[PDB]
Amino acid sequence: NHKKWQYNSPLVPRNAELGDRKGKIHIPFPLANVTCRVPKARNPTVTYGKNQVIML
Amino acid sequence: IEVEGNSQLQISFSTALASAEFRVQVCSTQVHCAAECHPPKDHIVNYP
Repeated sequence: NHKKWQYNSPLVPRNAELGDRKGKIHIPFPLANVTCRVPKARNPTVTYGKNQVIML
Repeated sequence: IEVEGNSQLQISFSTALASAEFRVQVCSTQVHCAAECHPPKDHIVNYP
C-alpha cells in the first residue's frame, strides 16, 4: 500500500526498497514549564552559652 | 532630636553589658547615663 506514512517505529521493519527516506510531523502535548500549587513548614526554641547556641 | 529649652528627650539604646555606664553627646555637651540592664534570654545575641 505504497500510499501512506507511519511512525519510524523500532517495532516495525524499515522499507527495503527506499533508503534513509523520512518525513517529520508535529505532535500534541509538548513538555512546558508551569506552576504547581502546594504547601510549607515551621520552627523551634533556644538556649545560650559562651560562643555556643543550643537548639531543641 | 529637636531641642526647645528647659525640657527632656527620650532615646533608645542597645548594649550587651549588665552594668552599662555610658556618655551621651547631645549637640556639643556630654551627659553620663547609669544603667542596670537585665537579661533577655541568655548570652548570644540575634542582631549585629
